[PDB]
Amino acid sequence: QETLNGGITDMLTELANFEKNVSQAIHKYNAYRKAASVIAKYPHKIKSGAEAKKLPGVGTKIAEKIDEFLATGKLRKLEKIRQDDTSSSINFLTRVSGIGPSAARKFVDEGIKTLEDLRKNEDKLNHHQRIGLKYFGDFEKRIPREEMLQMQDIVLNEVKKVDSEYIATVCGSFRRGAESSGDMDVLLTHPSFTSESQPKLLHQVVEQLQKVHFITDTLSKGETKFMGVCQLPSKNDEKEYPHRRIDIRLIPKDQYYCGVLYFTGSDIFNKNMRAHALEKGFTINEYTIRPLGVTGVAGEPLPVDSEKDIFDYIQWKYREPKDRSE
DNA sequence: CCCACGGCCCATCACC
DNA sequence: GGTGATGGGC
DNA sequence: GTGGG
Ligand SMILES: Nc1ncnc2c1ncn2[C@H]1C[C@H](O)[C@@H](COP(=O)(O)NP(=O)(O)OP(=O)(O)O)O1
Ligand SMILES: [Mg+2]
Ligand code: NA
Ligand code: NA
Repeated sequence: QETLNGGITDMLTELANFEKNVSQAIHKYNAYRKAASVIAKYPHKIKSGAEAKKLPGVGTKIAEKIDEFLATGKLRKLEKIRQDDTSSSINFLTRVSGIGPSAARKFVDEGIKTLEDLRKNEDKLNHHQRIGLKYFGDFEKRIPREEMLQMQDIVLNEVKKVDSEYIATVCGSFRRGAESSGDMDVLLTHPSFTSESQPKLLHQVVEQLQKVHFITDTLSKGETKFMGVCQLPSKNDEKEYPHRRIDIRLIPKDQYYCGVLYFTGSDIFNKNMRAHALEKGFTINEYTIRPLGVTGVAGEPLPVDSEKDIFDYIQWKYREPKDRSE
């Protein structure tokens, strides 16, 4: 229930963002986010810092902040950083795709604090940053599953049309049956591309998707990883659909399913499955599953033809994508 | 007291 | 021109 | 900031 401890998880999430974007302290960012997660999943309305401290990832200092929040309805440090022009400006600008904590600080140092200021100083943005600025509003919109369905239809049709031997899967929140998504994650393979192996295989797919005006902009494109922008087509009368983020990854056929597993199931689910695989003497990464020897020495990758094979290896009961939140 | 904390591709920067 | 470091994303 | 060596 959101109404349960939302004040607290809103407080921690805001603190997480200031640590990441202003303080450049990624492990404090993660610490606040962990604390917010476990608190959000906690079945009761917290009454004290001490009650919260029992939970793993809640320490003395978050416990102290919860006491102040519950006693006053506020956190002084947060009220202050909220009113601070430089800090609130830095935090805001990192919302632009391609502006991280370092670019944000440099921009605010030379008086560039707003979107308007960025529009007026485009010569000082790289390519990625210009696209992020151009689509600022569209990038913070979520993608209803209906639209994701329409998007999958276009990606699977165009892929098959370039070469019928391509395998494409839409992974991420979408493949877990989420009713909305932040972006589209596409994994691509082809029988000609294995571990013991052309860079045109990715290029060709991106090109076809640009030819039918589904992909509108490129943030980054290599031999194996594409990041860009797409848009569903509209019906003249009907209003333009928002621009959406799409990632396409080319993966060797023999690492494909390790990829599908990784880029599909929740990060939490990936961490838990990884943790359990260690218990059973296997190291799993995004690429491969390897058996650990007696001394912890990683053996050669095991053959994987399906997701289920990975589950089998670590003697786990196969979990459909929809049941991979944790 | 001290260290770890998911890790890798791609763009661009610093430097040679 | 090139390599390696850094920032950024996810 | 939290956990744990
Ligand atoms: N450090 C990491 N970087 C990227 N992916 C990671 C990861 N750790 C775990 N993963 C896994 C878990 C992720 O599922 C997957 C990539 O998906 P996203 O697009 O990053 N997020 P999702 O699609 O779940 O949700 P939505 O976009 O709707 O917010 O990679
Ligand atoms: Mg996603
Ligand atoms: Na604790
Ligand atoms: Na950003």
